[PDB]
Amino acid sequence: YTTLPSVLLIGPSGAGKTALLTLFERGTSYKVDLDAAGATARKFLLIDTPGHPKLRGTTLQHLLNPSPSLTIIPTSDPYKSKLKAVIFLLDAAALADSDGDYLSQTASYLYDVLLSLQKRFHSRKNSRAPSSIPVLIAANKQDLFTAVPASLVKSRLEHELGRIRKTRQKGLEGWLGAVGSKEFKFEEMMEFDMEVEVMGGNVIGDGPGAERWWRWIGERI
Ligand SMILES: Nc1nc2c(ncn2[C@@H]2O[C@H](COP(=O)(O)OP(=O)(O)O)[C@@H](O)[C@H]2O)c(=O)[nH]1
Ligand SMILES: [Mg+2]
Repeated sequence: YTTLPSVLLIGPSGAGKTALLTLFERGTSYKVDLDAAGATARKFLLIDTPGHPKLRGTTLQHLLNPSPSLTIIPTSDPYKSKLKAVIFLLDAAALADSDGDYLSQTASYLYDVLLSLQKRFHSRKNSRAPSSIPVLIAANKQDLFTAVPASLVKSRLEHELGRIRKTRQKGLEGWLGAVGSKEFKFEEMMEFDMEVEVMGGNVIGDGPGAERWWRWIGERI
């Protein structure tokens, strides 16, 4: 038996991953309840991950795979769920700190995500191209006055991820984005049939909300 396609919700500790699920829901294998909001209207599953670094590997593995399917346990009888998209959630308020530490740890996680998918696109011992799996970079907590707006978030990540691929090539496959690219932009990931877009929103409090996110996603699965 099979289930609705699922969207991998990944991001660092404290982004609001666990928070967003409940909203989604309230409207290693994975143990999701196939209930109401995803079922009744959203026709896909939102799959939560752990935030800690020690645990990122399992999340990353799914991303290497040319045709990723997730094994889910509803609330015995195991299912498979076609991985069709990814939501990269981060705390946009914590990003604002002058020290620049949040951006660094966060851009590192984000790097491996896009590069994993990048390897997955190239990797073809099966001769056909692998299916497009878009990543949505969701800048959460837009209700806080101190939260960084989505357009800055977009720009800040590119500069760090570009900084990352630069510092590593100076290690004289691990190169994110195009090989001839002079400065990094998410738009150049289109060359590997992966769509990456930064979008702001919030789960609790007063602001943009989360439906724009889901609308992006549902428009893409
Ligand atoms: N201000 C604000 N706080 C949020 C929002 N979403 C989540 N949080 C809080 O930020 C923290 C993030 O925690 P959590 O959901 O456990 O994130 P996780 O570590 O990634 O699983 C929690 O205390 C949430 O209550 C939001 O939209 N706005
Ligand atoms: Mg959590």
